[PDB]
Amino acid sequence: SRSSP
Amino acid sequence: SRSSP
Amino acid sequence: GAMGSMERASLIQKAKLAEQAERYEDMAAFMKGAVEKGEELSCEERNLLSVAYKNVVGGQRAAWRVLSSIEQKSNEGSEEKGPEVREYREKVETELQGVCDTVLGLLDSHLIKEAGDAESRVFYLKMKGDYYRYLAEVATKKRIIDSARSAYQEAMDISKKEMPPTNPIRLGLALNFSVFHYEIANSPEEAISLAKTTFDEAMADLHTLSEDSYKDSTLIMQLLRDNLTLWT
Amino acid sequence: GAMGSMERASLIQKAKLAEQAERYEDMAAFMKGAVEKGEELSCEERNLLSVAYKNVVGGQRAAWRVLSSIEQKSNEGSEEKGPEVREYREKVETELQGVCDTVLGLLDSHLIKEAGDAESRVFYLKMKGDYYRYLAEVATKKRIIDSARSAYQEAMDISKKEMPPTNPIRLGLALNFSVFHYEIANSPEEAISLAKTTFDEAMADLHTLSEDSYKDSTLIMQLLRDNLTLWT
Ligand SMILES: [Cl-]
Ligand SMILES: [Cl-]
Ligand SMILES: [Cl-]
Ligand SMILES: [Cl-]
Ligand SMILES: [Mg+2]
Ligand SMILES: [Mg+2]
Ligand SMILES: [Mg+2]
Ligand SMILES: [Mg+2]
Repeated sequence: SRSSP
Repeated sequence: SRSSP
Repeated sequence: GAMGSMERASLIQKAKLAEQAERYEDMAAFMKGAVEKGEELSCEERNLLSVAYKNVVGGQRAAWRVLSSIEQKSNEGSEEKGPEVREYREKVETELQGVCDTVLGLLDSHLIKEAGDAESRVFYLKMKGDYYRYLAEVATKKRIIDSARSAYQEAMDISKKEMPPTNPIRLGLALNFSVFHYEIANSPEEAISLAKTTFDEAMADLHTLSEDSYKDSTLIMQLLRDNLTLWT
Repeated sequence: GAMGSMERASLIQKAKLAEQAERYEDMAAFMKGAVEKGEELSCEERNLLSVAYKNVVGGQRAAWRVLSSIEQKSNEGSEEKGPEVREYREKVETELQGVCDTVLGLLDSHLIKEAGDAESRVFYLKMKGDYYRYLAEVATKKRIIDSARSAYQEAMDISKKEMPPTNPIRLGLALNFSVFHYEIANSPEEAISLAKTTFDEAMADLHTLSEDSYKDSTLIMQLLRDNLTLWT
């Protein structure tokens, strides 16, 4: 899962 | 310039 | 601490140099020193603080995952190799927890309590949720999970009242809260619902934005979409 | 030091874990602890020592080059920005010099003097040349350059007497000495001649090698060729 930059 | 690994 | 003798402006300048040099531990130390001067942080300064610690903890998290995987493999017809894998995983874990505690300490003393504008308050509460989430990843825990949830929820409540649905802080908060639901709280349906609703409400507000704001918002919307594709 | 209480074998095991986790500072600290046990290092252990410190100093060198470039730009119609760029470049430089001094200290106490086989002695003398070369990159110097030259030359003399022209240690030594000539000693013709002769003598010996040794040697030969293409 990708989280925020 | 490349040096050794 | 060691930055007490350096001017606030010099600490900020050096944080920017450290970023250019990819020296994220230095960057984080400079930004900690700047926070400890006691003045509120501007938008750019908040972003420097976040970039620095995200990169530091990101390297620790990646290392912890490598070591944890090796440790789990050793605990399966696996030959006994002694305490070393556990010891070194614990060493990295303790350092990671220390960085999270440092960030949470800056937020509690006194960034959050002095943050009155929505942009700053949501930013810091999102950070609080994130660093409790990183603690939860290594915890073996219910109270840590509830602390992350509570911080994200307060940030969500403010963001929905005070910010447009395309605001990049609001979008990044929703993205990370959705990851919390999926990866930490065992709530994949809540994760999917939050990501979908967030994406759709932002879509409907894009028409209000300039070209540059459109680029900022759609970048984060794409991350929501990437997760939805992975999760469904 | 801090590793004095840990078993030699545990330090080696943890160095390998740190490598897998890309925790090169930890890896270097574990390998320093292993060296300080006072026993000679095996071939695999020498390679762990080299990998660890090469990665640590490599990050410092890259950071130093970024900061030095910014500093040189500031010293051109450039607006005065105060002492901060110089100060932070100096901070990184001092840390880099400290790592080089640590490595040179391990070599002098007592890795080199106990190394009698050609493979170990050449390896350590090459390392001595390399870390003096890194000191020379930031020095503002003649004695440091001569120390690098002297170490490389002793390593070259042993390698030519005791090792075949395809030996990967001999090849990597010649590669790095050629870089010294080009980048440090203002001797591009010597660099080119050394790289050419080294490449050609290895070419003529490839027929003696197994498939796996051929792969090892040709990998380093390609680096010699890459430099010759850049330099001519
Ligand atoms: Cl450990
Ligand atoms: Cl609300
Ligand atoms: Cl500094
Ligand atoms: Cl010789
Ligand atoms: Mg002041
Ligand atoms: Mg305020
Ligand atoms: Mg023992
Ligand atoms: Mg010996």
